[PDB]
Amino acid sequence: FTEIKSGFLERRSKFLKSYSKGYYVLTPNFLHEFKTADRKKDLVPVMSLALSECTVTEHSRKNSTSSTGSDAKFVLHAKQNIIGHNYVFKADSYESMMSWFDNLKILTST
Amino acid sequence: PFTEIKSGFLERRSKFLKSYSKGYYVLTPNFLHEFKTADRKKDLVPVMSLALSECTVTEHSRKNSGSDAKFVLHAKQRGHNWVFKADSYESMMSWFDNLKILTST
Amino acid sequence: FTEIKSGFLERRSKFLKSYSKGYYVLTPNFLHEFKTADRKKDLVPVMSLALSECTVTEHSRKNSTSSTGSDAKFVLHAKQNIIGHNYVFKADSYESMMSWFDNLKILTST
Amino acid sequence: PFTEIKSGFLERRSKFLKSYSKGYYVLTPNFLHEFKTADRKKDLVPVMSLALSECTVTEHSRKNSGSDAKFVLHAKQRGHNWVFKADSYESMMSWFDNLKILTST
Repeated sequence: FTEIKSGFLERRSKFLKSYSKGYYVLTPNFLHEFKTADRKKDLVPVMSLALSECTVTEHSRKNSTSSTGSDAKFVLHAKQNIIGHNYVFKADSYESMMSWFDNLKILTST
Repeated sequence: PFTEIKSGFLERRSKFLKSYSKGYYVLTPNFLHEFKTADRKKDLVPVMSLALSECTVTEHSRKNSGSDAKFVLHAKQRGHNWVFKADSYESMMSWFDNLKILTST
Repeated sequence: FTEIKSGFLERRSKFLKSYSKGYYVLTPNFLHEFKTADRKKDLVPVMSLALSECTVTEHSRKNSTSSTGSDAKFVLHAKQNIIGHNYVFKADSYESMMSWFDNLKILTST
Repeated sequence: PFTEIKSGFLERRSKFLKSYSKGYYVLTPNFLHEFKTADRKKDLVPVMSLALSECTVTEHSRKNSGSDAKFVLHAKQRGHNWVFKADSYESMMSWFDNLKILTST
């Protein structure tokens, strides 16, 4: 819109060992977080992460094991000071995770 | 924001504070972003991101013939009207026209 | 994609007094014509009309009368030399026509 | 094409004719367009419009340390590989990177 990908992801809290869910939109420039999927009424990102200073490092394998989504996670790494502290995201499936990861890898590659 | 369509300094008016503040604006197909500085390598988090899908540009200054370099950006969710001021009528018209074609829907 | 509008339009031949149908995509910059609606395999416009040198002039009223689509036409005018010779387009309905026209009017306005 | 992301002169190689030809390229979110000239007011019909949705940028020159300012644009519908040459490695890398982020899907 122009968007590369959009959908729900859960993001892990380092300290709280829990996840929070948001609706994410990946553009050529940013990973934006929104509270909802209503693109007509929910238009202010709660957060926008600039891809220029991120990298995606690891991701689950289809066979990765242990509770939910053990095969559906990826790590987004910061290269500049949101502090490089890593964000762990969890998608709904391996296939969905790989779609996010494959796009992020090219957008953040060198 | 390297799918940038246009960028440059603009002043934006605050209604309540009765003052202008200059920011560095970047227009993409999705947003008009405000950043504090023009350093696209170190200043990466927008101060503000205005979704183009619910903005329209309505009026602008008539050229002199006081600043004639202003335009209004209107919001729907709702009745909001930001006033911007560019360096010249010419620069204002570039912003206005570029915003217009990204906000026709 | 980024697109403002897309859909089927019929375009009139001045000399032949007949219409030909295409799939059109309106962007902030162009009115593109494609042979089909398959955005995955049909990717070369047969024609791209630059909006910078077009204007939309008249359009049908909901009550415009006489054979098909008498309430669904609009005229796209050229301001520079595709020669200003006018193109007449016909949409599927008044409502659809107005969507095309309203967008074109702002994109080509002064 | 005023939602232009990038524009500039590039040389494109013809495989059959064994020659380069310089054109003025305009990158939008949808296409890489070739125009004969840089006159955006009088030269309005693209010579060629390459749909980004089915292109990828694959390889590029390594910096010198012969031109080191080339990159390959690959097509799917299918196996097509256009070679482009920019004025410098630096200019080539700007094209390459801007194309890359519009062609990740």
